[PDB]
Amino acid sequence: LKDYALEKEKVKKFLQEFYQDDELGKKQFKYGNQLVRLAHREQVALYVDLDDVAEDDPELVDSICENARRYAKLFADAVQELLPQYKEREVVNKDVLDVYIEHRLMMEQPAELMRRFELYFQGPSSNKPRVIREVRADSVGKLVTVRGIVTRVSEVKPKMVVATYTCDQCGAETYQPIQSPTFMPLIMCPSQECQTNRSGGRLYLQTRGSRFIKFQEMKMQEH
Amino acid sequence: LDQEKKIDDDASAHDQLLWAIHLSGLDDLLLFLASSSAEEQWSLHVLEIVSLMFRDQNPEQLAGVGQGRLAQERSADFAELEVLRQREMAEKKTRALQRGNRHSRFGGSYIVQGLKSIGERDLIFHKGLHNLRNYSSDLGKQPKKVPKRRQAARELSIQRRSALNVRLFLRDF
Ligand SMILES: [Zn+2]
Repeated sequence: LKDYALEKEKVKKFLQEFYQDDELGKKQFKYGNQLVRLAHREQVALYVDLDDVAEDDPELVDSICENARRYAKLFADAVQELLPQYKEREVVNKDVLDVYIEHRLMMEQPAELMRRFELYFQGPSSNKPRVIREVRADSVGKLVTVRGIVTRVSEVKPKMVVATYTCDQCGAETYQPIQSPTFMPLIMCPSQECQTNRSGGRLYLQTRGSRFIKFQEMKMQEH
Repeated sequence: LDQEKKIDDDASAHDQLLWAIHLSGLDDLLLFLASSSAEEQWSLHVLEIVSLMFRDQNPEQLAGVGQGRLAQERSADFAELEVLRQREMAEKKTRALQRGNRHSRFGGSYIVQGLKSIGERDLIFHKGLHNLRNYSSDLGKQPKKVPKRRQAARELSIQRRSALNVRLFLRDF
């Protein structure tokens, strides 16, 4: 397998150096500009285009198309590492969830809780759309493109991403990142003071601190 | 008495049997045996008989009795019931004011700024705002479990009064 550290540096190089002959050929480095907007919280999602990557490294594009999930995580971490370099400005406080984070910083002075951006791939122009019948089991885990008609859509629901608890006795806080479709919550304090004294303090979950994302379910059908 | 569980002024098995002693006139022979000099060998037994009879009645309250006790107990019992009801009402209202008005899932959380924990930082308080008026940190804790052999002594007995007929007879005897 590849060294994902080397791949991380290659991705950083792409973000740092790529220009699409952009802004009417003025070569203003589209992804650098995007990183400025992301750093100043002007924008949330970032759609990286695989046709741009193909100009420098088609083998990287092929590496992405199979086992896409690894490269999703990789690109997200690369963007988080590069974001402070494109910052120059202090942003105004505008969200209760971030007021909690600000209090947490003030008291301190995991990264998943702070990572307020989304990263998605726009498919390479080589890949023609499949019909819903041709997405067979040899395509598990691979990036695909599909075409059809929508039949049903749900309302938008809050989906849990990381839970935040508080302890009645010791005044500390704890975190629990969520990935599977289900989880089991915490009960009793794992901090060293409570544990060593066996003082039995309980954990209360805080909807003012935990992180949520907009989630919706949909169905699509053959022509 | 654990089997009978009778209210005061009702007759227990001992009370009914004692009343039967009076109704039979057997008590007169106890007084003869106690008063006659030559019957001294029986007087020692009569002491046990008499002392067995009077066990439930203390002499001070027994000396207290009289024919007007009916109205006295009736009126006093109404007064006792009144004060008992009043006490429960008062205690209920104190608890009602101490509790918050909104339901038990209404939530909220406060930091007691400057009051440090057992840990390095300030206390976080999860309960209702009104509870801080009389706060003590121990309120959440269960009591210490004592060992079996560590327990102190206790009474196996309780105060009582027999039926008024029995009380009057005992006073005469
Ligand atoms: Zn604790």
